[PDB]
Amino acid sequence: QTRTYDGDGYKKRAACLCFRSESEEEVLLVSSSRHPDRWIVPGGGMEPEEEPSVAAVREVCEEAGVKGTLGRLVGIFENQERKHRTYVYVLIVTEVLEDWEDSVNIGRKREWFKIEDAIKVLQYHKPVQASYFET
Ligand SMILES: O=C(N[C@@H]1[C@@H](OP(=O)(O)O)[C@H](OP(=O)(O)O)[C@H](OP(=O)(O)O)[C@H](OP(=O)(O)O)[C@H]1OP(=O)(O)O)C(F)(F)P(=O)(O)O
Repeated sequence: QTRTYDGDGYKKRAACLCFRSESEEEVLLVSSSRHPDRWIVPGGGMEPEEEPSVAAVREVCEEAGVKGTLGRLVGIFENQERKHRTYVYVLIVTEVLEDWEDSVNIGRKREWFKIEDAIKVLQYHKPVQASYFET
């Protein structure tokens, strides 16, 4: 996959907060490839000329094996340490697929979390991802 960058050299990413329902009480996290006992928000790099909302949906299909109704842009989040900029969308999950690309290819796991518990497991390694939930 070709990595893309903003004019200031930050890597362009898109991600979804993948909720079980329109009540947005439970969210899907996925395991880190580099560190499988860590949870992250599914998302990843935008391809050349790829709209952020398209990249967001593609990446959560690839990583989390879900599909659903794309909701609002929550915001654009910089990670100054890692020099990336992430567009973060709400996705209401309508389809949970059992044998998805990163499960098959790299053994990636997924799990539902209550919002408060998602914030807790992201805080240590992924504080910017915890902040996606601050509304
Ligand atoms: O390696 C790092 N983060 C990498 C992602 O790993 P995690 O964010 O899951 O820890 C990795 O995601 P996976 O391949 O593990 O799913 C992918 O992030 P992305 O593909 O979601 O963007 C990759 O980016 P690439 O190297 O561009 O693939 C990221 O590295 P940085 O983009 O340098 O943070 C890190 F920042 F150095 P760490 O301190 O988290 O180890």
